[PDB]
Order: sequence, then structure tokens, then C-alpha cells
Amino acid sequence: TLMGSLTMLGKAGCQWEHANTSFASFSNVVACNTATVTGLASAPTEGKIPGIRFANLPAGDYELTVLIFSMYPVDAGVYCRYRLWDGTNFSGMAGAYESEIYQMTGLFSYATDQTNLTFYVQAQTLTATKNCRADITVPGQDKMQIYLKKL
Amino acid sequence: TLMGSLTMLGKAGCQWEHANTSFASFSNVVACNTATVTGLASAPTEGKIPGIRFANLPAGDYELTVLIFSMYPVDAGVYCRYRLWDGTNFSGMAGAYESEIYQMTGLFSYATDQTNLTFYVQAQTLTATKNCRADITVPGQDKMQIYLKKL
Amino acid sequence: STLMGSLTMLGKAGCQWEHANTSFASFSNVVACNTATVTGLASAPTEGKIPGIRFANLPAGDYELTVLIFSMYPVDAGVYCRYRLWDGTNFSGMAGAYESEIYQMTGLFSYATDQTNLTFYVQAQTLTATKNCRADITVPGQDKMQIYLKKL
Repeated sequence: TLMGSLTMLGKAGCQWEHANTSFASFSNVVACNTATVTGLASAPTEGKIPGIRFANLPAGDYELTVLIFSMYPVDAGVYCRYRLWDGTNFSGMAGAYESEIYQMTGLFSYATDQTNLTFYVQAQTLTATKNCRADITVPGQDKMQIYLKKL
Repeated sequence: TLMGSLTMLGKAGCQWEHANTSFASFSNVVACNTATVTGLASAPTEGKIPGIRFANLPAGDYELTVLIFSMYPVDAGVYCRYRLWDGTNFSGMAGAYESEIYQMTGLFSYATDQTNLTFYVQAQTLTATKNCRADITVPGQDKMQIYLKKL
Repeated sequence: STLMGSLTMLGKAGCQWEHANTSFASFSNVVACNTATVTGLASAPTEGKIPGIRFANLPAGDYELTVLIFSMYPVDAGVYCRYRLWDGTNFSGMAGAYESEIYQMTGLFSYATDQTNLTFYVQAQTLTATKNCRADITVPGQDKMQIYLKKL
């Protein structure tokens, strides 16, 4: 069932955020721990970000789960939408407003074998200049686990 | 294993609500898109609602997942309870108060093969006349994905 | 079957667990709670009627642990509580609450070798000393707790 997984332990400085009003992925942050991967999974070519890469994935139905402590809008009074994104399709949209997100789940289907397939956490802020954040800065506490189940 | 799935893409006017103080399913809204189904799944006989039907389902243990952006109480100051319901048992109860639900998960088991088995999202308001809502009115942003896994 | 086992506890007046540990801690036995119902490999935790599930044995592999519970929350306004799933060695599925509730937790756990006497716990931590974090299933016919482990 487990196609692959990716685990990133918290580390000072490992915080992703942007104020894009359109959905956008996060980008590499040098301070992050390298993620440990298993199975068919690898780090995204974009580097240390909330995401997971499958160089090869067979046709089929998949459930993607992101466990992250945690994601939230940085400022009060700001609404942030988050989604899981494979470059083409999205699933598992969620929102945060003076609140946090700790888990996202998405359903994805492929009729043909995939190559170089990356799943991303994306976010959009509903107030320009106000950031949406994914935060694993506290060692020993914060953690991200991403894993893909073949159904 | 993925027993079946049901996907409805968002569309203006496709929102469900009621103000029942007893748990109740939502009812057909004609503006909604026709859902697409895979595997053993079909649309509820009640029509375009948050739910999924299995004309036949083997004995077994099953995890039901509902991904939906989004469900919320229409008015501020109003508490809404939501549950997953198979006609006999409930699972995965959640609440909302000036807040949203994006996902629901339930565990259901059957000792014998089932026929005409429908799973429903149900809701109950804690203030009469004040509605609980499920809302997929924004095309390209909102979507409902319901799927059942055999454990 | 990938369902290694499950544990179910139906709501009952007085079945509420709470503490104010500033460090992550499990809950302890509450006498007013219903006894749990279990399936598969699972058993009730040796600590008693608590948010948790026990696996007297579990083969090496990868597992997803789900807790469905209506509900967990900080007792007081203005207090932040963290919850996490714990197997005595590692944690997963950390969640938080603040004038809000938790209804589901999910964790990913892996074992390179066969496990014996393995218990999974819901643990909590308050960020305001002396202010309780609670798991509440005191309403009969409405509240309940379902815990289950799936082999991946």
C-alpha cells in the first residue's frame, strides 16, 4: 500500500511562507533538515519544501496524506487557503483563519504511468502582503510526514 | 482497496443546507453538477447530495472519506454538528462554529454482504431556523470527493 | 485484512479525561467510562479506560493510526493545547486547539522489527500552566471514540 514517504524533522529556520494571492508552492529553505525518504519517494527537485516526488508511479488511485505541525496565516484577520497539487490536479483543499492546519489528504487518479510526478502543498493569502506559513522551526517538536498510499 | 468513489465539481448554486435540530441528510439541489463515479459506487438515489451509494458491498471493514471545501454554519454564533451515516450507524462526528469542515472520516463494518447501502453526510443545527451548510459553489476551487476503502 | 485492530468506546456521563501537564502526557483511567470494545489484534491499554489502543503483538512494517473522537478541547478560553499520538518511543500527528476542538488525529508509525506489548496513546500538553486540556465523551448516544490501526 505504501508507495513512499518523506519525513522532515523540525529545525531552527525551517519556515516556509509567501503572500501570493494565487495558489503557489513554497521554495527551498537552506536551514531545513534533509528529509528522509522511503520506497518510491524522493525529495522534490525544487529542494527542501512541503512536497514529495515520485520519479515513477504506476497508473492507479492514490491517497496522499500530509501531516505537518503546523501551517497557519501569520497575521490575525487573514484567511489562507491551502491545497494539495500534482502539477495538474488538486485535492484536499483547506482554509485557516486565526487557526492552523495539521493534516491534509487528497485523492488522485492516473490512467497512465507517471514520470517525474511531484505533489506540493500550495497556499494563497486572501489579503495582499499578508503571509501564509508552514512552520517546522522547533526541533524535537515540529515535524512533517508525507506519504502516498496506493488504493 | 478503493471500493468506489464519487466526485462532484463545484458550480454556482450548488450548496446544501438545512436547519434541522435532529441529524439529517441534505437534499437534492438541481443546480449541482452530475457526479462522476468509479468502481462499485453510484449516486444516491436521492439525487445530487453529499453522499455515495453502493448497490452491493461485501462484508468487511471500510474507511469512508469525504473531502469537501467546504461545510460551515451559515450564521455566526451558531454551532453545527456533522456526522457520517450509513442508515444504521454513524461515525466521524465533527463540529463547526464560525469555522469550517474540509474533511470527514468514518469507520464502518459489516458482517454480511450489503445491498443498496448509502453513506450520507448529515448535519444538525443547535439553533432552530439557523442553517448548517455544505457549499461547493466556486468552480475550479470547490469540489466534493467521497470514497470508500476496504480495509 | 489491513485493519490490524480497532477499539471503540461509546459516550457515557462522566467519561471525560483532563489534565494540565506542561509536558506531553497520556490520560489515566476514568471509572465512569464504558469498557472498550476491541477487534483484531487489539486490546484495551493496561492503564485502563483511556484514549489509547494496545497491540500485544504487531509485525514489523508501516502503519497508519486513526483516532476519531468527538471531541477534545481546552477547558478554558484563551488556552492553547497540543495533542499528539504516541507509541512510547515516537510521536506523530501533532494537532492543536485554542477555543476550538479536535475530532480526528492521524499518525504514521514504522517498525523495522516485530513489536510486543505496544500501546498507542493520545497525549496532551497545555501551554498555560494549571489550565486543563480535555478529551470529552460524556454525552451518551452522541459522543464516541473509535481508534484503529491500518497496515500500509
